[PDB]
Amino acid sequence: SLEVTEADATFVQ
Amino acid sequence: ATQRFLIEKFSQEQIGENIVCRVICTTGQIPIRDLSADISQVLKEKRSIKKVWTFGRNPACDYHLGNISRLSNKHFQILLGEDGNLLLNDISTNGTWLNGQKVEKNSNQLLSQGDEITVGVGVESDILSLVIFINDKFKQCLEQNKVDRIR
Repeated sequence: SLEVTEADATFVQ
Repeated sequence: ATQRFLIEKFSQEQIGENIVCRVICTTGQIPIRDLSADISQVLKEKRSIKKVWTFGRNPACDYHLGNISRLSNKHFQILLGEDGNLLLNDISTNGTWLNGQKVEKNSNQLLSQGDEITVGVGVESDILSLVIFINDKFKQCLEQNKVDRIR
């Protein structure tokens, strides 16, 4: 379940 | 019966009692809130920082937003202290933006007049902006900080 904040994975562009 | 004061309150309530900065959403998503700090505590507290605000989808956060999956519980944080200025600290999982320019997370930045912070970047349809309103009165008091007080 959890609730990890949806964060992109584009090597922090 | 608070009728007269009500007139002055709506037209222009007395702001600056201990008001640091105000957060206003321009994208129309989160309700306006008022950030504040005690002047006596700021002057008396000769430490690194005085009071800091945390903003995000967290009910703990000094600022509670609506519900953006792109934003984190505590998307961003604002710190007040140093001497007579303000600093903005980003703390989002996705990042915090300033007028379109992304800043370094958990990093301190110099306050700006009517500054604005953008969050939830990645999807043009998933970004939220916020405007910061600095209290002129606060700046005036901070300028004098400790009154000489002529004995």
